[PDB]
Amino acid sequence: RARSITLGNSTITTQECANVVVGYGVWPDYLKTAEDQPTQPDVATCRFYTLDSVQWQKTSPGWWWKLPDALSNLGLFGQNMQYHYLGRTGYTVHVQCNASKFHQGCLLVVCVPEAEMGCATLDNTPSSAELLGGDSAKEFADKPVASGSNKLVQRVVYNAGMGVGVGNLTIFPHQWINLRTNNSATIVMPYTNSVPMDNMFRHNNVTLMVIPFVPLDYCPGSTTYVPITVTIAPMCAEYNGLRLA
Amino acid sequence: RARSITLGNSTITTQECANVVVGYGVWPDYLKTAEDQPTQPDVATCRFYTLDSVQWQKTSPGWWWKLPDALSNLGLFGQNMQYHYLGRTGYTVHVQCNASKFHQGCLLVVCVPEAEMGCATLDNTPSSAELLGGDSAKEFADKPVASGSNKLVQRVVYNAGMGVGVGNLTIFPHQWINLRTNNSATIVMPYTNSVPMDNMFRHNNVTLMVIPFVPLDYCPGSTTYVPITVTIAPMCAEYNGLRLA
Amino acid sequence: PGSCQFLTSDDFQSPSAMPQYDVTPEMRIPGEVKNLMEIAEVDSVVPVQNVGEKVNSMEAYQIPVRSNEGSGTQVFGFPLQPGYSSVFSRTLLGEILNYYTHWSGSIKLTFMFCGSAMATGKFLLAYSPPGAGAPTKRVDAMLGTHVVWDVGLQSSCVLCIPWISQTHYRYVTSDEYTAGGFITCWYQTNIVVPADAQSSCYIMCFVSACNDFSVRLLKDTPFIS
Amino acid sequence: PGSCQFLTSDDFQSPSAMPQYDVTPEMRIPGEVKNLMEIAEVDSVVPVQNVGEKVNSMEAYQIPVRSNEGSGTQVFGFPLQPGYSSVFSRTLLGEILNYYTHWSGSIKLTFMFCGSAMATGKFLLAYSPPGAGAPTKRVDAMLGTHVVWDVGLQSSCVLCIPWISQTHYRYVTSDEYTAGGFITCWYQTNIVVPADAQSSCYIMCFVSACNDFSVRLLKDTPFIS
Amino acid sequence: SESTIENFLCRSACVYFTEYENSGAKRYAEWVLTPRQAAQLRRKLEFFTYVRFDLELTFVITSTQQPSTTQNQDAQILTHQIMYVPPGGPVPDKVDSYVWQTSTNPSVFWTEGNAPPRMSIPFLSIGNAYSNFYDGWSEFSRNGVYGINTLNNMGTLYARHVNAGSTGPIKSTIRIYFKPKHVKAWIPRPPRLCQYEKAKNVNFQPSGVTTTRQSITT
Repeated sequence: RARSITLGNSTITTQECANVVVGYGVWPDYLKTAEDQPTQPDVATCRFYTLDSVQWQKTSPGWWWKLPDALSNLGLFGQNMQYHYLGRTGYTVHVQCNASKFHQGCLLVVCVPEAEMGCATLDNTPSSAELLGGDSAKEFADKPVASGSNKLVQRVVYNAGMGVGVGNLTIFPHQWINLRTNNSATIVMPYTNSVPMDNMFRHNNVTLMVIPFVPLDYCPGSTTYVPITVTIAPMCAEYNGLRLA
Repeated sequence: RARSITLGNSTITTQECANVVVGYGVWPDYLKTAEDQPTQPDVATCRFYTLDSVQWQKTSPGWWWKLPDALSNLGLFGQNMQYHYLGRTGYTVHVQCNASKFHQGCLLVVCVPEAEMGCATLDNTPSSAELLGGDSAKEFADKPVASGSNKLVQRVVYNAGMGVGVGNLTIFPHQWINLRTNNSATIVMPYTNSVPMDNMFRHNNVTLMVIPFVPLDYCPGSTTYVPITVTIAPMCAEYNGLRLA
Repeated sequence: PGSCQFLTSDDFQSPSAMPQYDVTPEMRIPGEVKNLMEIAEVDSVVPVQNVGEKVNSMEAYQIPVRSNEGSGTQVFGFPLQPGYSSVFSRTLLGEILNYYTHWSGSIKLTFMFCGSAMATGKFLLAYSPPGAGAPTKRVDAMLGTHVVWDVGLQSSCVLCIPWISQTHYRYVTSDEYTAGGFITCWYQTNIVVPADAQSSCYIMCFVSACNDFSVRLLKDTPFIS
Repeated sequence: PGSCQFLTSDDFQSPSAMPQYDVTPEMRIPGEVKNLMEIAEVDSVVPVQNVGEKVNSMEAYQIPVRSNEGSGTQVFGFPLQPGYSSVFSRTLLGEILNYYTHWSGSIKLTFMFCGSAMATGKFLLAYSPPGAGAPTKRVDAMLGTHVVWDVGLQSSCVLCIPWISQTHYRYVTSDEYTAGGFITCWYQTNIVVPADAQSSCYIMCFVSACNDFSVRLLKDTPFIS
Repeated sequence: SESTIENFLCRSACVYFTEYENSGAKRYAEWVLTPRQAAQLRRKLEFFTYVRFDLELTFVITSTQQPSTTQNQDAQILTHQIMYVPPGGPVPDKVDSYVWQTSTNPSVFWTEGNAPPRMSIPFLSIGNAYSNFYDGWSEFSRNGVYGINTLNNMGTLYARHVNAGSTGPIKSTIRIYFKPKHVKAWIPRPPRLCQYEKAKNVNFQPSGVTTTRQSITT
């Protein structure tokens, strides 16, 4: 049997058992300086924003979506980021994947905080175009990016673009997806940052990475892809007060 | 969901429902003549001994494993049989068979006591080589064994080599395996013999027969065999005391 | 004797360069590390297939399983020393253990069969005691501390190997360690798949730590050049 | 380590050069300063018209208001950073704030219309939030945090702008600060005067501080050459 | 017990070595406080995202007599001045500048032949924690460089010779030791794996996952 979770206008279908993964044992609650720093909360912003689906094929390295940037163009969240300046928010990823019993694979859904990416050329830093992809996921690469006089972000799948071992990414809140057992993944991310409030257009709070460790395999005749689908809901988001004390 | 049963070093996976078949309503308990006949029990001997798997194909008559002889070469049981002389033991067969939903067949797992086999030539008796197979199962035959001047054990599948109707073997502790319902069979055999203790190298206590009544059938493309797997655990085994009263 | 000398490892009180300056109070940031042991208790994917160009790719982690030609053949095998060993020296556990000169404890190993929902087989995970050598055949492996793992019922099998300790000083690289055990996998049964289902499937391994783990005499990391 | 060294910022006890000498007892002199914050809470006239030779005169402080040609035209405007800003860097508030590297708090602004007792008009004082740019027209200003100030009824209007903090390190001089708000004045209505009464009138501004003001990391003053 | 962050990130590490003279073009030293230059300490610090700590600086100043031909020498005792410029403070453009006298830069005078000079710097962030990793731009405009928050500014460190001791040339070397204190760390992250290239960025060259072996059954 399935379930339905209605947040505002949106409604989404989920399994009775969802095994939610709270980020660091902390639920994204509100903020606990009077007139000097007034703050105003926004509620309607909370709702289920469904991003474009991505086709998972046999030759598919991986994907990455910056959580503040991805919704920077959709509904109130896209608007509020343009109007208010300082804002703090928490998230609830809902990576769902549908494939038959005759498909086989494995995916790692990991929420990485402060994922500072590397650059092909050691001398310079990556351009925001090759770093930020709006209304569309950014893909990894199998072979290393050719270095030269360019600002291409390093995108090899094994180094993960942060220059670490991709087998150790488990340290961060994560969840595996075995196409023979688990079919979805839920991760609740609290607000992780040095400051109580930060500018949302100049700093990405969390990064969502989905990398297939085991390649998708199927027999000739089955559907030749698997449509991974991501749903993001901003949680307990508050912004600065534009009033006058 | 599955289960795990740890006997000594060994660990085996079984279904939550196993429908165990206790042999004759009796659990293989210990023995209930002072100094004249001292007896010493052995415990570590008890553990799960996994025998070699056998491939079940469309043209496969059946198999047979002598329970004392099969373990005569494996671990402590093989050793104890060489050191001590008299010994009494009970068994716990764990015939497991794994095949998909697109396979069809039926097997009879029967524990026969004092299975005295026949001989092709009426004048003589079968040789121990053609009768006892160690570290390897012995197979039945479709057509009758040609009689002559030989010691070949009669191995026709229908007569069962004991010269009876193979449909009446049910009288003994048994269990069926329908590839569409049951996937395993557990049979606990108590110690059945005229004497309290017997020599283990000169007398087989129980015989394990696995005969497929319905032939394995599959469509072109599925795996062309089914790996039957047998696990034997000696239970409540005791041997003579080698001390001096 | 022992005064007016600068010792790098000393704990004394120092005169503050800038006094009368109010430091910012602390706030609640999620996920505060108290000890390094907690990090070493997160399961990390283990590159079992670090063979040739497999390391410079993503297939190093996945272990290939083939139904054909595996009546009783070995699937994989590696010694049981975390730090100093090609298969475990780069995991989280191994990276924490490459900082200390003396470490003892227990290791947890998790295997996850990643194949179709319609594939069934059996495997024979065996643990060789430290002094004993790796098993030659499937029988030798069975006559020991094995675990028959059925992938139809359970999709994941967990082990808890004890008697794991430092085997050498400084840093050494060696296959078949004398004072360390070996974990090997054998094909008890072959992979049985129906029609229109891939029979080639892969496994994955995750190494963790346990409550009974000690680490002493911190030193320099050998991975820095 | 850390002894037999002279550190400029240290608090130790010193041997008195002249002991056995009775210092004169203290008396009650009026107006004892306890903290520098009290000084920063006295309203100071703000030179809004620091345009050209206006600074080298007395007309820098006064803001000129003309009834003619002001249907909806802007009267004045300036960013909201006290220290480091031409309009506020020289007031009492700005002079205290140019000693500290980190300061946050709220600012009070008072406007006093200095004209005849027979002149009536309206003004539209608007506050732009930090990120938002200064309003282009009177409508844009109205659709925000405005205060319609009628000079017939009230002769003085007071504001209390919050979210005021340090925007840069060291010292910078820049018009239109990115992380600071803008205060602008628009002519809602024109100045209506009877016969035999001047229609050209002036305004004045006074900047103060508030109870919620912090100042840390004292440094050198940049006005000394 | 030895794995607590207080016992893992509190080791006196040498993070800078230079030399200044009483004569010639080189006359003073400077070093912007930054902990990313020594890779042995950088790799340990990069196990966590946000770390909050205090600094204990120890300076080892040793002077050697430079080879020369100046006759009739008789040196006096050398006195050094180490001026620590706090964030947002004036910095000297030359040795005999008027910035060495400013009162808000806590300089320490030390006379040759005693216990080494040492001063402690408190948490200097205007925020609540230093950020080892930053996933943003320094400025809202495109001009701002990527991954360089202006909130991890620990200041700068200038050293010089208060007086020229003798008439001959003398070269003095200064070694700086970094000892973090009261260390709190949040959000642990995976180790480097790759080698370091620069001190300003996380740029790297793609490398293998681990070292190879003969076979999977070996």
